[PDB]
Formats: sequence, structure tokens, C-alpha cells
Amino acid sequence: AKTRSSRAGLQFPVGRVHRLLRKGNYAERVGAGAPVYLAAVLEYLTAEILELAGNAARDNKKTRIIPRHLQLAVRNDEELNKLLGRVTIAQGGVLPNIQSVLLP
Amino acid sequence: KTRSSRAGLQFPVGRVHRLLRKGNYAERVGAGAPVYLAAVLEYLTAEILELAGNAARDNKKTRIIPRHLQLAVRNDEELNKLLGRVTIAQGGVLPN
Amino acid sequence: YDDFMAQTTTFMSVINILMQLRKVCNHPNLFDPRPVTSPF
Amino acid sequence: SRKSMRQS
Amino acid sequence: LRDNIQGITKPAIRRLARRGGVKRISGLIYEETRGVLKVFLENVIRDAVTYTEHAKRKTVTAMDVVYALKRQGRTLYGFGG
Amino acid sequence: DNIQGITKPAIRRLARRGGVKRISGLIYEETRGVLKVFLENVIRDAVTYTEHAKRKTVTAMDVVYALKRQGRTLYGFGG
Amino acid sequence: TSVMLNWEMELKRWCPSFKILTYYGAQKERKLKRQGWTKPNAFHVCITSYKLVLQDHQAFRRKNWRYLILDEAQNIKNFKSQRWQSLLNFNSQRRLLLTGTPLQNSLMELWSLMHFLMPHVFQSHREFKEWFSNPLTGMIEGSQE
Amino acid sequence: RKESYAIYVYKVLKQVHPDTGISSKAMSIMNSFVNDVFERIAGEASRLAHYNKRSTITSREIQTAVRLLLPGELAKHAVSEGTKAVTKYTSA
Amino acid sequence: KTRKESYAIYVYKVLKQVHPDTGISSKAMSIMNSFVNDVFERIAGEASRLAHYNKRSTITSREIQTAVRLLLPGELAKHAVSEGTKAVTKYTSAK
Amino acid sequence: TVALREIRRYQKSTELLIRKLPFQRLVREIAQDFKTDLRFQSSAVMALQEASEAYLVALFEDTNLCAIHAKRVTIMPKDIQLARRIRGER
Amino acid sequence: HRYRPGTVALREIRRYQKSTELLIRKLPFQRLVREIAQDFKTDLRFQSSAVMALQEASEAYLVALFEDTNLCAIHAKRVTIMPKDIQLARRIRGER
Amino acid sequence: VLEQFLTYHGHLYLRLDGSTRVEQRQALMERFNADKRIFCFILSTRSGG
DNA sequence: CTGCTGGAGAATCCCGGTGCGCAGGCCGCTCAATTGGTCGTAGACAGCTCTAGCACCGCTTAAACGCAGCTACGCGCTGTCCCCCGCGTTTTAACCGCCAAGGGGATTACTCCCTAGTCTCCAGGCAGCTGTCAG
DNA sequence: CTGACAGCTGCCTGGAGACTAGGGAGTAATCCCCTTGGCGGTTAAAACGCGGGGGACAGCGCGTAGCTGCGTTTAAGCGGTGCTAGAGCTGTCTACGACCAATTGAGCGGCCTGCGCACCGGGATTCTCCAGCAG
Ligand SMILES: [Mg+2]
Repeated sequence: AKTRSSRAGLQFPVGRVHRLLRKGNYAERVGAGAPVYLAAVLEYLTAEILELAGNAARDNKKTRIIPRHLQLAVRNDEELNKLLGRVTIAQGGVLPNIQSVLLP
Repeated sequence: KTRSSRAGLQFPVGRVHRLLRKGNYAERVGAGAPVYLAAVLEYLTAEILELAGNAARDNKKTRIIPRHLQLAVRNDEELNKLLGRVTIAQGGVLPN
Repeated sequence: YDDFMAQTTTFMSVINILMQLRKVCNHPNLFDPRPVTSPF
Repeated sequence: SRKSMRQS
Repeated sequence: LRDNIQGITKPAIRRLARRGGVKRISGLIYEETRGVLKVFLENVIRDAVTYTEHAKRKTVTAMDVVYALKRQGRTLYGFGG
Repeated sequence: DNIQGITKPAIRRLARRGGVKRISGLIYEETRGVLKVFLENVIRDAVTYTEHAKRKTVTAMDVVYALKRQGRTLYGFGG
Repeated sequence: TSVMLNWEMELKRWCPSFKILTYYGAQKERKLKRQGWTKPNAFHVCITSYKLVLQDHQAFRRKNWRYLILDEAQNIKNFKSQRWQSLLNFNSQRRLLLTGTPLQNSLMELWSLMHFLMPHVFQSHREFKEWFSNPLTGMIEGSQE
Repeated sequence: RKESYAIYVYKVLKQVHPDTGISSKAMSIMNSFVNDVFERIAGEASRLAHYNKRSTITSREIQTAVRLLLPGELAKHAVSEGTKAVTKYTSA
Repeated sequence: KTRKESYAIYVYKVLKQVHPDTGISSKAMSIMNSFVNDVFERIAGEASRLAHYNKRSTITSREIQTAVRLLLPGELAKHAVSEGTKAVTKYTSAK
Repeated sequence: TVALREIRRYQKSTELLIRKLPFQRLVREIAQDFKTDLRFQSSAVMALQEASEAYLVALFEDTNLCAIHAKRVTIMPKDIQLARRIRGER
Repeated sequence: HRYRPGTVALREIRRYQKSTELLIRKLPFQRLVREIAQDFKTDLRFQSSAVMALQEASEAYLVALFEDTNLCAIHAKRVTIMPKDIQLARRIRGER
Repeated sequence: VLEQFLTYHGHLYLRLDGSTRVEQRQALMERFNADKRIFCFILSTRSGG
């Protein structure tokens, strides 16, 4: 018995994604490769955001990712900022940005 | 006997039921859900049509054109809020 | 006291009834002082 | 152990 | 519970403005901010109360608030869902 | 270079519809850029929709869906 | 806090030799008095209120105190209170609770004070409740012989 | 065969304004509006059902979706109309 | 005491693949789970709408690829499509 | 004087203010980059023109509001930049 | 000693932009939420998590609105933020 | 209510409802111990320290 | 009268140390992936059909561009004056702890029964066509 | 001439009619976790002055760059013609997914325990400020 995630080489669960797609009432039928593709895309997005979050955490001399690191990662990357534009991260704060005219 | 006529409405309760079933909203659709949805849609249609007809009368016309619908939507605050992010083709904008 | 005991069983909790009864036992003026009557 | 080509 | 809008305090609004990057604040900003926050809270709370009433519950859970914010277009992370 | 096809009087007409009284001379390039960005986004989404259907012709429904997903629904072409 | 002055007075009246430190004042004054207090033989006795210990628990918890004296220990009688939880793990070589009424409302207060003093003897509160609270309550209420 | 709400919109207009017509472009606008509000209400009902772990869409879900979507006066009038329609349907 | 499915272990595996040394807090893990759920809902809804538009009764790899193209910005979408197609090719090869 | 009359004339009207052929040429030029040899239905181009004109009118209204807030009658590119920045499309 | 105007404001700007803590006391916000909710339905209980989510969302909204207000104030060559700035920001945002 | 009743009966009294200042608490205590006219001193149990 | 540094006061920053509570792991347990089947059917793919989208012109003519003249206001420069900032001194309210008896009211689990779902058959609502008519 | 309403045609599909499986009510019943009127402290965030520095606001004087009027120059628009790439629709038939028994192991919480992290305490370094001085 070999899991579908192992066959596809991914870390996210293909079977769980298939169950969620079936039970989510999205279509009458769900294709075989759709959960694999969706798991791959989810894993890639998680990898990107976690890489940026870890870079922020290292820049902050911290080993564990806190929500502030995730917020800094999302807002500093233009593509992730566009993807998560209408999203508020709890205990995330804001980017340090003081306008030039206000400076002495 | 028609289900729409039985419910006392003008919208197609049967068609709404078929759309809810064929649509992937849920695996089960109750008996009263299509009736309620048809009633709500009929009420909204009647409201917007009455406002459009009043606007057309104010413009000395006898047919509802998209301009009349645009004016009716923008003049009524609740319908303007409902259709705030909606653009009407050949509708123009309110006088200013 | 009898009115509150009747209202106890029907929305006010047992703690609320308890406090109201304690106030009643203290003095009925704690709810409403006797009016000062004057002409209309 | 994992790197993304988006950051090159 | 009455006249609770004054709980939104003037230093609180000043702190929020400073986090927003405001350098100097006029004296009439506070009432406008109180009104804006009142409106926003009214909308979110109305949606959340509708969500709770649908579930035949009387306790407003965090999931209902998250759903209300998502419907308003202000999806919030970290509170489930 | 069809961006020059959006003539300065056309920009003035669009501004007047919006209740603008006076227009600076540098507004035209800025509004041309804004229209180019908006058109790029909408047309990119429409071409994605057209490709998904294995069609080589961008139908009006594709543009309607693109506008709807961009956050600005358009009435009158979907039915 | 009300007894803070009286205790300082008693310390000065009986043993003027002891270096008495009083933790009253605003944050700036408290920090000014704390300045250079890590040096040995800087203070012998420190007086502070339950409110100050609860609010400044991060500074006091870290230090290795010798004796920990709690005047009017009844403020610790509820283990669910923030004061009990905040003071439970304080670093003190020896502990001494001063009280007038070790029991006030129920035996759970007695367990709370004992646990605060000898945690390794009263590790469980539920077992203590089952052993003593239920039968003694039944006896007083007449539900048990 | 293509389905549209043109007939029902025309019937409603004749009910409310017997002597007032409607143009083809306006009829298309009306069809698009009806489809849009239908889809919005249905999606909210589906989300409400999924959130509450219910396999069936009932009248309660549609009512709650209507209350969530429509503004105040519109929402209350639509709720009254839907309740009246359901009451008439059940009593037959 | 009831099962609550979550992406905690999978997110941790991906984090260890990317950063073997860094860690994540409970609030941050909840935020990541919410982000994964939100992206899943977005892609699934877009795929369902795409299937409905083309009068198709199934969700395939093409629908999800188009959904990813529609949702994600340029480089993100391109790299995500590359990763997804690599995964699907490997899955088909493994049978 | 003439500006107000032009405002009223274009405000009462509903016809498309941008010429059809230049806008079609621009749409096709933009679409050429995404895919080669693309066909467009006429209704698609009409919808694109309607959406573009509505967006531009709304943006011009926001920029006029920004200019009025700056105690100016003329609209300047900084007004467009601030309107887009506040709206969130930036 | 007395710091010149604007320096302490910038210093607290940096302080409050470094941190992520909530800036409104929890009890006043809880009271305000209960007051607002009692109008829609009586006898409603709020979980603590729901109130915390409401406070986070409200603070984020107000921070974003203050950023827009400051941008409005820099426009028209000013430093102080005035109610007209908030009104302009809200009107451009599409509210009201 | 006790203030009203005692004044109606003419009994001189002092009152400490915990809201008085600490030095005023000490002053009231010393006055009660020194002045013999004050018949009663109505108090709140939870107060006084 | 004016630009410059110096000493100083406030403010972080930064290195040790250390308590704490939380993540990451490991362990039973089970339920939902997984594997091996059957078995309808969705659509993949030829193949046909006919629609409209593109490439062309010739004529109309109204709009757009350039040029000259011109003056209305955007902006720099002064002069306020008022009003909000920094900080010192005083208010008060989170908030924390009692004090109590019970009171919801989410949850898990059992049972059980109306009401959809699936299937069948048949007649009516409707898409659409052109004829006709008011505008 | 021209869109829109209507009489009529052909057809798909929604209205009756049956079983019936189960999704969704009743019914405990457990337990957590409060819940709130009245009390009493206790500071540390608020609240209130108030001197004044500087920024908002009101002018003034330009002087020029957007507005206006006129004449070309052109390019949009319209009218056929016309040619085909491609959208729309249909029959076969497989490949593929829906179910369904058996497995079975990967994923749930329960319980623990290092240790990452928050924070105290000197000492270091940095940022800002005016006074007095050099010119
Ligand atoms: Mg004592």
C-alpha cells in the first residue's frame, strides 16, 4: 500500500484533498489528477510564504516563525501582497513606513 | 397544477428548483427553498421594474430603456448599495 | 418579596432574584422612594 | 534543502 | 449599556494614527473616527448575529465573526477557518 | 502604437463626463497608462478563459467573467 | 499596601540594623530605587504590595529570594486567582504564610494555602476534595454520618 | 434552446406597470441582474449549509442568505414576501 | 474529543523541506492553515465555475491549472503551474 | 461656461465617448502579446469599451474630488496617483 | 529639557509600528460590542475569541484608514489630518 | 437609609463607606475614640482594612 | 547677525543570565485512504455545417491638430494667529478579587420517521419563428 | 424603414405517482464555565492645563500655461463584397470515475519534556538639543 502523495512526490495529502473536493460540492465528478495538481500548488505556495517567513525570522534573530514574520513576508513580496491584498493577519502589525515629508 | 401558481408567484419555482439541483450548492434541496428564492427574486424584480417605470414616466417615455434602469438603481439608496460594484451597459451616470 | 418569589419561576437568574430579595429585606426604599406629592 | 526559482 | 462609544479613547485613536503614520492630528478627528468605527462594528456585528441566529445558537463564536468579515471582504486569519 | 488612438479630446470628454472642469496637459499620458494597465489585466484574464475552452475566439462571456472576477460586474451581455 | 507603612515602621522600631527597602512609588521612582540592587549587601528586607508583585512579577520571579513572607495570606486563598498562580512558582529558599483565618469559606482554601507552601505534599487538589471536602460537607450539611 | 427570465420579467412589469414596455437591452440587463442576485443568494445559502454541517438547503438557509445580502428595507420586505409565499405553498 | 482535520503536519513537513532549522508557533500555524484553506476554497470555487461555464461535470487538472492561472499573479502562477504539471506527470508515471 | 455646457451634454448622453476603431486597435495590440492570432467577437469589444469608459469616468471623478480637496480646479497627475493609491489598485 | 514638536510623534510612530499589540483596551471594546449587539438581538453571548477577532479587525481597518488619511493630508501640502481628509479617504474607498 | 433613620431619631453618627481618604479614616477613628457624643459609627464590613 | 561644534540628557541597543510554558515528538487507536473488483457514462475525438470575423476598398464629413491671442490661477513670498504638541499635575477606571447558587446550553450519543431522491409517464410552459403594427 | 408584441409550431421538461433510505428531528445527560448585582482596593492609562512653535490659513504679485477661436488635415464611419477560421452540434466508444467490500496504516488526540523566547540588569552607543562662540 503506497500513498498518493508518495507517488506524486508531494508532501500535502492527495487523498484528503480528494475527499474535500468531493464533499465540498464543487462538481458531480472529480478527476484523478485534480487533487495531485491542487496539492502541488498548495505545497508551492506554502513553500514560498514559509521561505520568506523564515528569511524574515532569521533577519529578526528568531528561529520560530511568529505572525509578525508572516505579515512582513507577505507585505514585502509584491506578488504575495497582491494575492493576500484583502487579508488581515492577526497580531501582524504593519510595515515600518514613514513618509519623507514628515521627516525632519 | 403549476407549482408557481400553487405558491401564488410569477417566477418559475420549477426552474429555480432545477437550477438549485443541477448547481452544486448542496446535495439536497428542500421543497420550500425554491419557493422562497423565487419569491425573493420576484420581489426584487418588481421593485426595480417599478422604479424603472417611474423613471421612464419622468422622461416622457413608454418603454424601459437601460438609462431608465440606471437612473432607478442610482436614485434608490438600497438598490444602489446592492448593485454598487455593477456597471450597466449604455446606462450612463447620474446627473451632477 | 412575594412578587419577586413569584417572578422567580416562569428570566432573571437565581443570583438576580437572590440579590433583589436581599435588597427587599434591607429596605423597600432601595427600589423606589415614597413619592413627594404636589399639585398638578 | 528546498529552494524556489522565483527568488533565483 | 449606554453611551459606550466614548470607550474609544482619544489616546487610543492617537496610537492608531501613529501606527498609520500620522504625524499631527486635529481635534475633530476623534469624533469622525468614533463614527467610522461605530459603523464598521455595526455592520460586522449585524452579519455575525445573523450567522449565529441561523445556527439556532445564542452564543456568538469566533467562526461567525470570521465568516462575517469574509463576507464583508475583509478575510481575517488566525481565528479558524 | 495604438495608445495614441486615445486622443486628447477623448480624454477630455471622459473627464467632463466625470465632472472635471479643467485638465492639466500631463493628465493624458497618465490616463493612457492607467487604461493600458486595466486593459492588460482584463484582456489577460479573458485570454485565459478563452484558452481554457480550447477556443481561438474571445467571446463576450469571457470578458464578462474577467470583469466579474476583477470585482466589477457588467450587466447586459451575459443574457 | 495599607499595612506597608505600618510594617516599615515596625521594622525600624524593632530592628534598625536591617537595611529596609520599600517598593512604593511610581514606575520611575521604583526603577530609580532598583538601580544598582544586584550588588550584594544592598538591601536586607524588601517591602512590596500584592498589586506590585502581581504587576512586576517578571522582575521578582527571576530573583532567588531567601525568605518569602506573605502578610495577610488570605489574598492567596483562591488558587484560581491570578495572584496565586503568579506567586506559586516564586524562587524562595523558605516560605512563611501569615494569616488570622487559614479557613474562611471552604477546605479548598486550606488546600490552596498548603499547596502554595508544600507543593510536594499537596500535589493534587481534586484528590483532596474527594477525600475531605465531600464527606465533611456531607457531615456539616447532615448528608453523612 | 436558451433559457431566460424575459417572460417572467415581462409578466412582472405588466403586473406593476400594465402600459409600460421594456426594451431588449433593458430586458438583457434584467436577466443579468436576476442571474446575479440568484447566484449570490444561492452561494451564500450553500456556504451557510456547509458551515452548519447540513446536507440540505431549506427555506431557513435562503432566508438567512437574503437577510445577509439585501440591505435593510429590501431584506425585510423580501423576508416577508418569502414567508408569505412559503405559507401559501404549504397550505395547499 | 473529536477529530479536527488540519494541515499542521503537512505545513511542518514543507517548512522542514525549506528551512530545516526554523520553527513555527501555534498562532502562526493557525494562520498558515487558514491561508491554505482560503487558497483551496478560491481554487476549488474557480474550478467549479470554470467547469460550469464549459458545461462540464468534472474537475480535472486543466480546470485547476486555469484556476491557478486566473488567481495567482505572473511569476507565482508560472512557477505554480510548473510545479503542478511536474507533480501530475510524476503521478501518471508512477501509475 | 463652455466647460459646464459640455459637462451637461455628456452627462445627459449615454453614447460611448471613445472612438470604436482606435479602442479596438488598442485592444488587439494588447491581446497580441498574450496570444497570437486571436479573434474577438464584436460584443466582446463593445463590453471592453463599456467597462473601460466606466472605469475611466469613475477614476476621473475620484481625481476631481482629490483636486477639489487640494483647493484646485485643474486635475493633475498627482491626483490620479492618489486616487489609485487610496482605491487600492496601486 | 523639552523636545521640539514632531520628534516625539515620530518616535511613537516608530514605536507603534515596530509592535503588533492591540492598541484599544479589551474591556471598553467588549462593552461597545455588547452595546451594539443588544440592539440587533437581546440575550446574545460573545465568546472571548469572537471579541478578540472583532478587535483585531477593527484595529486593522482603522490603521489602514489612518494611512489613507495621512496620504490625503500630505496631498494639498499639509501635515495635520483633518476630518475632511478622512471623508475624502472614505469617499474614494467607495464607502458611504 | 440608615443615615436618614438615625438623623430622624437624632442619634449622632459617623460614616465610613470605604470612599474616605486613608488619613481621613484615621481622623474619623481618632475622633470616634475621643468624642463621646457620637453614638454610632455606621460602617461597611468589607472596608477599613 | 549667523553658521558651527560640544556637553548633555533622553533613548534605544546589546550582551549575559534565567524562568516558563509551548511545540515537537512519541504512543495507542480507528476510521478513512488504499486496493481489488464491477459497471455505467462523460466526454475525447472525428466529422459536418454554416456564422461571423477579418480584410478590403470608395465617399462624407465631423473631429482633431496646430497657431495665435489671451488672461485665471498655481505658485512663490509675507504675514500672521490659533491650535495642537510636549510635558507636568490630577482623575478615574480597568481590573482584580469576593460572594453566592445554581443556570444555561454546546457537546455527544441513542432512537426513529417525514421528506428528499430516483424512477416512470405524460401533457403543458416555453424558445423561437415570422406576421403585423406603432414609432 | 424598424424593434417589439403576438398567434402559432414543435419540443423538452416539469407535474403527478410510488417506495424508500436516510438526513434530520426528539430525547437524554454530562459537563464546563460561567453569570451578575452589589461591595472594596490600586495603580497606570486618561484627563486637564498652558506656553508657544510652527503649520494652516489668508492674502499679494506674478506670469505663464491651459482656455478659446479659426482653418486645415485627416481618420473615423458607413455601405457593400467577400473569403474563410472556427464556433456550434452530433455519433462512437473507450477511459475514467462512481460505488463497494476488505484491508490497514497514516493521521488523530494525551502526555512529556527540552528549550526558544521574553525579560531584568549593567554598559555602549546613538539622536537630538540649545548656548555660547568664531567670524
Ligand atoms: Mg491580619
